[PDB]
Amino acid sequence: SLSDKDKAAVRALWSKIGKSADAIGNDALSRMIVVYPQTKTYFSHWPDVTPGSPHIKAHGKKVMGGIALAVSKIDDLKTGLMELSEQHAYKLRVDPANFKILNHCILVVISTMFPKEFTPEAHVSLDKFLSGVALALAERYR
Amino acid sequence: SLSDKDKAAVRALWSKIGKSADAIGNDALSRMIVVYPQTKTYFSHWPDVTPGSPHIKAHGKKVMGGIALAVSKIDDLKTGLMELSEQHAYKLRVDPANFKILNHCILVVISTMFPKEFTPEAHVSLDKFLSGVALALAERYR
Amino acid sequence: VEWTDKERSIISDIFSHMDYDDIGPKALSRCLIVYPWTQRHFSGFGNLYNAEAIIGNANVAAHGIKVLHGLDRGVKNMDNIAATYADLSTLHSEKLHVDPDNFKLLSDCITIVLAAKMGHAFTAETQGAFQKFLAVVVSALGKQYH
Amino acid sequence: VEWTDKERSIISDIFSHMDYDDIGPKALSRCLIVYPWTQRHFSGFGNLYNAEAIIGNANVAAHGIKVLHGLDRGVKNMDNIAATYADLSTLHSEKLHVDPDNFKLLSDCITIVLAAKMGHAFTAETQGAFQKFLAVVVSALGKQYH
Ligand code: HEM
Ligand code: HEM
Ligand code: HEM
Ligand code: HEM
Repeated sequence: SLSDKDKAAVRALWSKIGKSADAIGNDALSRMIVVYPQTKTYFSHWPDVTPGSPHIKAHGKKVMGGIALAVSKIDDLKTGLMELSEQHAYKLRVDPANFKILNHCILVVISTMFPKEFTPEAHVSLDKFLSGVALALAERYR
Repeated sequence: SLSDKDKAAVRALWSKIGKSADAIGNDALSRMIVVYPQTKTYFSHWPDVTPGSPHIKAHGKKVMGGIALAVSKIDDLKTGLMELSEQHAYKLRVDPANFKILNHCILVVISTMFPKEFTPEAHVSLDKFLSGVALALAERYR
Repeated sequence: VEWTDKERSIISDIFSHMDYDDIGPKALSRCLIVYPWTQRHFSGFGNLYNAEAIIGNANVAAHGIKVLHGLDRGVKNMDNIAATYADLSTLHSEKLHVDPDNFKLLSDCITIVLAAKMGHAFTAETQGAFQKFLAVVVSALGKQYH
Repeated sequence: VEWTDKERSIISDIFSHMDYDDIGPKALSRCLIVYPWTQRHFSGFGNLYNAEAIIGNANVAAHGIKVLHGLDRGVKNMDNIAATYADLSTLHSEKLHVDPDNFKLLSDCITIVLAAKMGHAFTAETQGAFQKFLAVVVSALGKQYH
């Protein structure tokens, strides 16, 4: 659960890097199937499931904005994300265990981009939120 | 979030099975430490780390009473077990990934002793439960 | 991987009494309920929308036995499970596409089932050696995910 | 495990440039802080409830240098890791009562702090080899655990 501190902490950093929210996702989405090339199972219908390609990069945007929507509705990611929950749970039935991996590559990519803003303090807060974003996604899975 | 139905299912199950909680608790830790020896780190205070030791059974009891209280607080798991969060996090400094471990365990023990009660239906809605249980307990960590 | 002898009797034993047509359907059917994302592939098996429509799916019955037997070889190839499962893995990876996290989720459904069938016979002991065999197959099961 | 040359080189590169004196302290600092339960064995290194307490503590900085430098040995013993760390594994297990999962937590934080160090040179492929390493080594620190 994200305290207040957190909301601020998070929110107050989204501020900084929201402009790079596009590029951040194509890079996090790339580091996902490089180091963890078994998450490529869901993407297997994309001829170019390879680092920073048309699909992978284009998708990058509609996942980071997905992280945008979340960051806004942080006070209620379950209500705010519920539509995604249908999406990943009743459509592209994505094993929840994979969201951790993605987060993981989203922290790393933001470090390598904003090594000064992404502090430990914005680490624990961002981390909590990320887990936050995962559970909501796993709202209607089962 | 526990569905209304999940709530009703956790309550049934612990109706038929709360009878024998200490037996469960005991066989549960017994299994955690023997099948996950990376957990004896927290029980190091003791000499007594024998599967079914005396010190290991009082604690079994100690461990399900919190369960019993979880069912009793199944509307708010966060709030309800706040105290138990305080001990584990900062007194005990229990790595939270050890929650998922005693949970598969309690569910294995639960499966040994009550095969008729543990339907898949009972099984699912109780996984959903202790997982939130596990998450309620990570509240005071950071 | 290493392997005690008592890991070998218990494991060997566990396939002597194991009801294959009992627990087989009882564990995949149990997989797709506690972890319904696992129905991601079996989509052609028929009706699976609600719980007993899964316990009421004969195909999962069938296949669940398949699965069960699929750990046969491993019992034979204990010191060569990966080399032995290499092509199973590769199949589930390139043809099937199954997310390898699910492998590990069926195991806990196989475990658990056996657990109510053996009752006071599925000791810590046996759970230890039982898990410490499925957690090797799965591995191998994943080893060819490139 | 089995390494390719690129993975050989990559761990050659990274570890040759490592400013252990920065990264070292930090990666323990950020882990203490983002993973407070790992402050189980650092308690008497001073007070640690605050950001400034940790980052500004020398019993951790100079401690994070140990750990990092402990990585040294694996880069040179590139195929003997498990063998090599079995005294690091036995120690941390039967001498300090550490939770092996805490290895990957710290490993993890070693990648965030390093990745903030290296930035774009640190591609996915770069990440891949470094987390392979720590994974390899981490499995080597969790062996003596019984
Ligand atoms: C941070 C966590 C995640 C967020 C915010 C997220 C969000 C989204 C969004 C917004 C879409 C919409 C696609 C569209 O508009 O066409 C989508 C699709 C998708 N998601 Fe994710 N997702 C997350 C994690 C994952 C993970 C971990 C996987 C599997 C490894 C995954 C698999 C997919 C797939 C396969 C699609 C289909 C996109 C396409 O076909 O173009 N998602 N996700
Ligand atoms: C599964 C959910 C759990 C519940 C409901 C639970 C509940 C409790 C309760 C009620 C106590 C009593 C505190 C006291 O007055 O001594 C306790 C203590 C303790 N718990 Fe937990 N616990 C859980 C999981 C765990 C796990 C997985 C571990 C180990 C990884 C753990 C480690 C401990 C330790 C070390 C103590 C103190 C025992 C002593 O020092 O004598 N707990 N727990
Ligand atoms: C203990 C691990 C597993 C074993 C022993 C196993 C066994 C098998 C075997 C022997 C086959 C037949 C393939 C062939 O020879 O053509 C099969 C097929 C298949 N498996 Fe697995 N499996 C395992 C894990 C999984 C899991 C966890 C899933 C789902 C998440 C899965 C999904 C499938 C699917 C969709 C098929 C296709 C059926 C067919 O073409 O016959 N497998 N499995
Ligand atoms: C990447 C994984 C790790 C490596 C390579 C590593 C390596 C080392 C090394 C080389 C030492 C020096 C021995 C000494 O000072 O006596 C050490 C000591 C120690 N480490 Fe680790 N370590 C790791 C993870 C951890 C973790 C996760 C913790 C706890 C959260 C931890 C806690 C300690 C403690 C308490 C000492 C003993 C210091 C003393 O006796 O004064 N280490 N470690």
